Amino acid sequence: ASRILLNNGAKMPILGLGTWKSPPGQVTEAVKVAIDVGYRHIDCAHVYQNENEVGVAIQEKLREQVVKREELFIVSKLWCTYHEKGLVKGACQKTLSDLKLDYLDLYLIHWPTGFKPGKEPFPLDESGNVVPSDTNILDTWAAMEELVDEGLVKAIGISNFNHLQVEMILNKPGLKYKPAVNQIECHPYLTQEKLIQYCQSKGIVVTAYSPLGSPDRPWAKPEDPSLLEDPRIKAIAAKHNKTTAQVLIRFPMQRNLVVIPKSVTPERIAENFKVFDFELSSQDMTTLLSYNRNWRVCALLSCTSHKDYPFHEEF
Ligand SMILES: NC(=O)c1ccc[n+]([C@@H]2O[C@H](COP(=O)([O-])OP(=O)(O)OC[C@H]3O[C@@H](n4cnc5c(N)ncnc54)[C@H](OP(=O)(O)O)[C@@H]3O)[C@@H](O)[C@H]2O)c1
Ligand SMILES: O=C(O)Cc1nn(Cc2nc3cc(C(F)(F)F)ccc3s2)c(=O)c2ccccc12
Repeated sequence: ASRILLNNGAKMPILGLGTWKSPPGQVTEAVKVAIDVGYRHIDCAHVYQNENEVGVAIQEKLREQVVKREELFIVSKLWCTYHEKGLVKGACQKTLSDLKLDYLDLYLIHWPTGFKPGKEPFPLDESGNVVPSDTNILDTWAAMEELVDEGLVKAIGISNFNHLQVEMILNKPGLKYKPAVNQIECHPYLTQEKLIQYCQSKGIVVTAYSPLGSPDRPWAKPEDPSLLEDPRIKAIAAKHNKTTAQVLIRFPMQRNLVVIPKSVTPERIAENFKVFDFELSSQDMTTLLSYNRNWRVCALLSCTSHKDYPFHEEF
């Protein structure tokens, strides 16, 4: 099926469009093309500095009568510098304003780490370290809950949380809403078997980000592994007369994950959606899981001393 049931009763499309590193000069057209070829889920964030332009595209296609708001599933995330209770509603309302929406379908705590409040999204000290804020995960969760109760968002969730951090929330006395989603990096080099098992056993939906290995990530090194260029995956793709990207997108769908590949190239936006017409075999799946190397695209070294850094724990 094309959508997965969340803990709030709403249905979430399992295939969505990613928007990190989509420039404002091209993301409006990306989203318009996306909606035209069938995407209904768009993954956004204030830190991506392009929510206005995403909002332009959504607004235009509503006006064109291509889709209705109820048909769309729009996600954004609360950035690290806004974890203070008194800053959360404002941050959410900035996102809604920019996206020209009156609600979000899902709002995530982007990272478990709070950063020093201010205009700078990555506040560093003079020696390179991120400057933390004195906020904690549960106070931030409480403030996210408030957004549901005010109707600004229909569901809340988390992202880049390890299983101990998820459990902190689950075990919160007087919890109001359980997280609906944990969005994490996931691809054949970082297969996340244990955290996926944990989350699914708790009734939390997992979204896989960077499913193509984020080749456009700004800190890529020539020597890094390259998923789209892996000859082993290319051979699985050839067998199915599909591209490597289609295989990489289909792989998490068959693990009962949501997946959010990013592109601003119209041909690829279309190509990437054409993944509901074939199945990977049991052997394909096994083979792709075997490529795990615990290799993360997303893990800023300047944050490794933060008290809440998520990736010291095994999972
Ligand atoms: N929660 C978080 O912390 C977090 C972190 C990272 C990412 N995410 C979300 O997940 C999304 C996906 O991750 P990502 O942007 O890191 O990377 P990704 O989706 O793994 O890879 C995107 C890269 O692949 C290229 N690409 C797309 N389709 C292709 C195809 N069919 N053939 C060849 N190349 C193709 C894109 O190029 P073009 O765009 O130039 O076509 C871009 O360079 C993000 O955009 C964001 O929405 C969330
Ligand atoms: O955020 C995205 O969606 C993409 C993303 N990822 N990263 C790598 C990061 N690694 C982190 C690690 C922590 C940590 F929790 F681990 F401390 C906290 C925050 C971050 S940002 C970035 O540096 C970044 C910069 C601008 C826009 C998007 C991103």
